[PDB]
Amino acid sequence: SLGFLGAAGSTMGAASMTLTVQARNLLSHWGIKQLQARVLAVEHYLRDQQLLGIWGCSGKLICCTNVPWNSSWSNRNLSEIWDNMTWLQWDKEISNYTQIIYGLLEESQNQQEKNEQDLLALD
Amino acid sequence: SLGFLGAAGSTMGAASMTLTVQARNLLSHWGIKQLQARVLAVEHYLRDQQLLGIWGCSGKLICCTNVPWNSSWSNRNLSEIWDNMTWLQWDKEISNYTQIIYGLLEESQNQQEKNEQDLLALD
Amino acid sequence: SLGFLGAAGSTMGAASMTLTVQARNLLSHWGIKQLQARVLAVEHYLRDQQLLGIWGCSGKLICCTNVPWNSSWSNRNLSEIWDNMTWLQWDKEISNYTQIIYGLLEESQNQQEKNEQDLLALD
Amino acid sequence: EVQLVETGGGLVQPGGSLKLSCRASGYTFSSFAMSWVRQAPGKGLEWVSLINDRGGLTFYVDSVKGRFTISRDNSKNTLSLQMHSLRDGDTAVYYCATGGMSSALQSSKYYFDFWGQGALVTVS
Amino acid sequence: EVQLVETGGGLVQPGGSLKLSCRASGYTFSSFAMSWVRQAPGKGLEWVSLINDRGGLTFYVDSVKGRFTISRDNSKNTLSLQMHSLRDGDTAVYYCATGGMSSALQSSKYYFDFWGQGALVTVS
Amino acid sequence: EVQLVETGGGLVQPGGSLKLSCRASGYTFSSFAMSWVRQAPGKGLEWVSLINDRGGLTFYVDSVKGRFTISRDNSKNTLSLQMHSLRDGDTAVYYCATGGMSSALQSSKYYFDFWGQGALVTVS
Amino acid sequence: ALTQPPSVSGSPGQSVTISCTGTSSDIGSYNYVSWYQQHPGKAPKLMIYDVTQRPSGVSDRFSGSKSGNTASLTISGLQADDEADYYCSAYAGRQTFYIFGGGTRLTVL
Amino acid sequence: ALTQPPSVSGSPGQSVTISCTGTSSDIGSYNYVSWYQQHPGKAPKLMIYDVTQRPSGVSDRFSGSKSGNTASLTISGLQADDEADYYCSAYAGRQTFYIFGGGTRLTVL
Amino acid sequence: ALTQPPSVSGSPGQSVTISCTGTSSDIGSYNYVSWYQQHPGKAPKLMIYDVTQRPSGVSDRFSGSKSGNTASLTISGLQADDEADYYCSAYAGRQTFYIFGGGTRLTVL
Ligand SMILES: *[C@@H]1O[C@H](CO)[C@@H](O[C@@H]2O[C@H](CO)[C@@H](O)[C@H](O)[C@H]2NC(C)=O)[C@H](O)[C@H]1NC(C)=O
Ligand SMILES: *[C@@H]1O[C@H](CO)[C@@H](O)[C@H](O)[C@H]1NC(C)=O
Ligand SMILES: *[C@@H]1O[C@H](CO)[C@@H](O)[C@H](O)[C@H]1NC(C)=O
Ligand SMILES: *[C@@H]1O[C@H](CO)[C@@H](O)[C@H](O)[C@H]1NC(C)=O
Ligand SMILES: *[C@@H]1O[C@H](CO)[C@@H](O)[C@H](O)[C@H]1NC(C)=O
Ligand SMILES: *[C@@H]1O[C@H](CO)[C@@H](O)[C@H](O)[C@H]1NC(C)=O
Ligand SMILES: *[C@@H]1O[C@H](CO)[C@@H](O)[C@H](O)[C@H]1NC(C)=O
Ligand SMILES: *[C@@H]1O[C@H](CO)[C@@H](O)[C@H](O)[C@H]1NC(C)=O
Ligand SMILES: *[C@@H]1O[C@H](CO)[C@@H](O)[C@H](O)[C@H]1NC(C)=O
Ligand SMILES: *[C@@H]1O[C@H](CO)[C@@H](O)[C@H](O)[C@H]1NC(C)=O
Repeated sequence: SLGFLGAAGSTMGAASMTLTVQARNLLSHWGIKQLQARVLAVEHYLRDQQLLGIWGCSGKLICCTNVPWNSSWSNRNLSEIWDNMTWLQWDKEISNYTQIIYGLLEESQNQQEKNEQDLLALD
Repeated sequence: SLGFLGAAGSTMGAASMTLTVQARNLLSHWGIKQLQARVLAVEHYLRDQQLLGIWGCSGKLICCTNVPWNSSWSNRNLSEIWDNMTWLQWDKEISNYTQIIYGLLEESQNQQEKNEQDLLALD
Repeated sequence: SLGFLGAAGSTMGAASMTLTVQARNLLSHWGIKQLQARVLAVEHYLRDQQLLGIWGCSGKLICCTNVPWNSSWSNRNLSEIWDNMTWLQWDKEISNYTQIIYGLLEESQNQQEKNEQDLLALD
Repeated sequence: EVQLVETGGGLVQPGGSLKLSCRASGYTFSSFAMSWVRQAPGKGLEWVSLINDRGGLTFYVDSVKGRFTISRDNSKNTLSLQMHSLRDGDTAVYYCATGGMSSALQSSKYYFDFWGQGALVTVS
Repeated sequence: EVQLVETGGGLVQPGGSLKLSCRASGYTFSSFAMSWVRQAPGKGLEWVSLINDRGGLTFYVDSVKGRFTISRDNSKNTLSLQMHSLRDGDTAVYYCATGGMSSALQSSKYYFDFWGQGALVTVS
Repeated sequence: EVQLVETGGGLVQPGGSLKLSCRASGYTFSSFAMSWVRQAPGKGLEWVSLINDRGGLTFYVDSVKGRFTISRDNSKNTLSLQMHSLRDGDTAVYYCATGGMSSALQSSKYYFDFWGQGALVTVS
Repeated sequence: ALTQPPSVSGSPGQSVTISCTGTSSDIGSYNYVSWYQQHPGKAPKLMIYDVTQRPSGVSDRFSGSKSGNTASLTISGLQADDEADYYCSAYAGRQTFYIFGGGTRLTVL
Repeated sequence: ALTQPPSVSGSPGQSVTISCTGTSSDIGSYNYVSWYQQHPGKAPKLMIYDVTQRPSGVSDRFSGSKSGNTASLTISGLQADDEADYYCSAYAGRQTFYIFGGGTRLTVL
Repeated sequence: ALTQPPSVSGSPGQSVTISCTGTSSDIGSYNYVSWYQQHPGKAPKLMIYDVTQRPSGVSDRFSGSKSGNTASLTISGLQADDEADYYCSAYAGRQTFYIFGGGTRLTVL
């Protein structure tokens, strides 16, 4: 509606409603440069989709997980984060903890997937 | 059973039993031409998989949504679509309306994701 | 914690807990050789992901199915398979039956999707 | 003309088991869902079980959910109901009918349009 | 100042239906969840229905799940409740209230923030 | 030799809480599921709770589902049960037992292999 | 779980009605009420389906309707041979599929 | 379906406590217990939320706590304007969203 | 939830049968019925698992079977040391994990 990055300056609670607009624009000798550009775009897309798969978020744009939020990563209240801040500011604020969060998300799915298997193994 | 496009002339119902036959054959200067052919095939595959993901149909070959069928797109009953008709004729009929349906599928999934997020946020 | 393929010599049970350790390592004129190698890496990844999709296992690393083990592919009990065998030995042991198993998995999903569709067609 | 013939059993002792069969002709068998409906000698009709056209899905009334199994063999045009642990409350005429469900790509039914003659099952 | 004004009717016969509505101002309508709470003339408060802010999710108390529909118009600022098959046991003052649910990205509530004065609905 | 020794408490007043702790030895603790089973002084055995080998999954009888918490510490090789809101009907000998579940890659059990000495828990 | 009158009657040529009452979860919510005609000693056959529709092979004397949670079958032009036990069949949902009422004995005077 | 006593009372300036007892699935599970003050002839007003919190616009006299399955409202010194029917409202999960108690008629002597 | 006789007896050296009757959702559907021997003053010992399979350490005198919804344990060669309370443990699915109803006092004459 607003455009490819039209919500980039909007608050997180507004920009989160345009996730399909950005998602649909991630896929689409001089031949070498053009092919490298296309292969790189594909590789980045697949890295993100694989990472979502590892976390159990495949096929979703808004994925709820079982990892608790640590107040040391960000001590802002939920209203302050979603009503008075943009995603660029948040991305900067949480940059130093992103890999920590990603590790926990992987661990969470690893435990959950085993737990699902055990629930399914009950007769 | 019938081959890659063996069901192409069969009715829409009969051809719905061969979706894996067609799906498994979508992935598989001379170097530049071969690379462009492979990259283009990959991009088409990924665009279709991304589009299914946006609709909430990731990982499925048959996916049922919450978008009602509008009689202005086609007013033929089920006995005229799933029998006595092939998928090629249907595609010829559902041409001018394909983008409308895709837009509705995207909006429906966006609402589904927001509703799931709110339901999962209830303690 | 053992790194990529670190569990290769461990038992199947222990190794099943390190799937994410190596899953991340499947995606990550002289330009053509490197570019073709990158495209092949993508094609192999996508063929495996498509195959998981056909089986209804998209987005999961440990996917349980409805296909029974027929005791002719391998007649070892779970104790020997999971506690006294590695994945390389298992892969060799049932290599000759993997195409049979994959075919059954495809057929199982084809029936399941129709059943889900029929269940979803009830009011 | 569509015909359904319930070539099944008769008298069983309490606690025993009895199987009913239903042969059908006059239509494509593997195209309609089928069900069993029972009528106690002095009562009205009661639905007992429903099976899809492909046979993969079965539904039962709670009173028989753990005792009756409904199955089909589409190569012989045969429907059958295997009843275990029959009790005096199960005495009834059991009618075979071609309906009660449709496989999503067909028009809705929920009709039970064609009926057989009915097998009489009694419990001593 | 938040103002919630019920404009619904007050008299219906048994077996009939009555639609209630609540107009609101003083706050952004689309930012809050809303509910209907009822009080029998001689009893305490009873929760009847809850709708989220968007309007896509509705919840009801078991006693009305098959009879009442809660909906809201976020273009204009109107909360509506359509009550079908009303019984004598449903005579009560029905209060319009703001709160009861937060949409995942908002702080938790699970309480009612604002109340209207309520419509009195008599059955018979 | 496999041993399970309960080190829990005795008499607690109604409405209070008591924690039980079972020390396990003679086997790899993390390889087996654990459970608590109780026997009233004059009755037979009653299953109370079951915990998986990793501790991620717990199951309870409905009569204690909202009152008892079962947990494990696989580094100390101990099993704990925290019983809240104790009732007079909970007076029993509580036995620590190994078995009751298999973690999908193990052969099936659905039986209890080892039993502890048993702690006597009473409610005034 | 449906309630039906034990019997109805009328003279040849007169119209008669048979009603069924259910709840909001069956007759009300689902427009899948069907009616059956069971002659004594014979298996029932379908007379009305989808509340108002009739199958091919029967006359137009039989018609139905629904209002609220009440289903109704009207038989106009009653014939001497229209003596039978009539039943409703309502679709109740995914947990409970079909509910039948008691039979209504239609006797032609 | 919460139980609280009727007719709690005291003199102006004295402290009173109004409490309600629920079960392990509601007050003892979720710490989302609110209290409402309903003067006869008026709609209920919110006084306490989230067990211990109060909205802006009311005095500091009204406060509360939770222990076990029992919630408790304290009013500090009574004033004539406190003569109202007080109610508990507890969150009780996804199937039963809210459970209310009966009213406590607070009498200021 | 299982029915088991309160006591059995028999001559020393002879066989005795102890049986539990359940329902289709427990003894019938699942072949996971086990038997326990509890001597007074001691914790129960496992005697039979998976209906017929004895654990190591138990002699061949204890053997079970099942038919329909009834499971039984036959104890041959009765010894003076076999006086104990015997119990069944049936698996009844993921909603109801174990049913320990019963308790048969075995008296060896
Ligand atoms: C950019 O910021 C402006 C404000 O500077 C936003 O416009 C309005 O901001 C006020 C702030 O109180 C809101 O109440 C209005 O609703 C906003 N207008 C609209 C039309 O929504 C503006 O929306 C912001 N732009 C983006 C893209 O988010
Ligand atoms: C948050 O991070 C700190 C880092 O010191 C850690 O100690 C704490 O346990 C973490 N809490 C959660 C809930 O992850
Ligand atoms: C969030 O934090 C800010 C910090 O200034 C504060 O003003 C605001 O009231 C807080 N909001 C909530 C809902 O706690
Ligand atoms: C991240 O770490 C660097 C270390 O130099 C620090 O300067 C920066 O402020 C940190 N960022 C955040 C968002 O905490
Ligand atoms: C082609 O049509 C005939 C009927 O004319 C049918 O029997 C046959 O199965 C159809 N072929 C395919 C591939 O569907
Ligand atoms: C169907 O399409 C027509 C196109 O003109 C539109 O006017 C109509 O509103 C649509 N109906 C629905 C139910 O979406
Ligand atoms: C579908 O439409 C065609 C139009 O000719 C009609 O003949 C056919 O009977 C209709 N089918 C159904 C099931 O209504
Ligand atoms: C689509 O639009 C074109 C406009 O020229 C028209 O000719 C064509 O018939 C339309 N297609 C359908 C399926 O209605
Ligand atoms: C290799 O074998 C030894 C045998 O004792 C075992 O302890 C060790 O864990 C194995 N290594 C791996 C990587 O599994
Ligand atoms: C598995 O089979 C082997 C023989 O191949 C046997 O020695 C072992 O005890 C069996 N284990 C189980 C748990 O049945």
